[PDB]
Amino acid sequence: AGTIAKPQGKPILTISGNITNTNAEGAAQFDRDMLEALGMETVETTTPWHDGRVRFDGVSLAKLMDIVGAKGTSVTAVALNDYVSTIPIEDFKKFNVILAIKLDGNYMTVREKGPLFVIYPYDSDPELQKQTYYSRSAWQVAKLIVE
Ligand SMILES: [Cl-]
Ligand code: NA
Ligand code: NA
Ligand code: NA
Repeated sequence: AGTIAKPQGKPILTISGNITNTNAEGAAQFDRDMLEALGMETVETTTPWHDGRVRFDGVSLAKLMDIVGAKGTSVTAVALNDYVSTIPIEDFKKFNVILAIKLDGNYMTVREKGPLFVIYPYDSDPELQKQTYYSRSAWQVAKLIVE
């Protein structure tokens, strides 16, 4: 039986891998309404890719790992362009990493590297202002695979 509700709209995120809570064969599929329903956090920061300080609204990745019952310690983020970013799951609770859904109050289209973007609060901690965390940021996210 499924433990995650089925999406009513077009799924924009699939979580798979070593998870226990699903709504499809070995996977948890989310439409945008389901992601927004998990609760939206706000992160304001300068970044290597944006002009000036920008504001992201998105869902806590720690909350996504909790609802799918992630059993791993690493997540592979798969982008639309088929390149991956590898992220230690420990980063999610340590730095309040979000799966961004909005940028400056607007949804993100494909040419803005949306609809989903893994974002760290770079300016909140000097530790996050370096390539280690810029490479763990993942734009055009389509999938999260728990290893
Ligand atoms: Cl577009
Ligand atoms: Na699975
Ligand atoms: Na936009
Ligand atoms: Na990346």
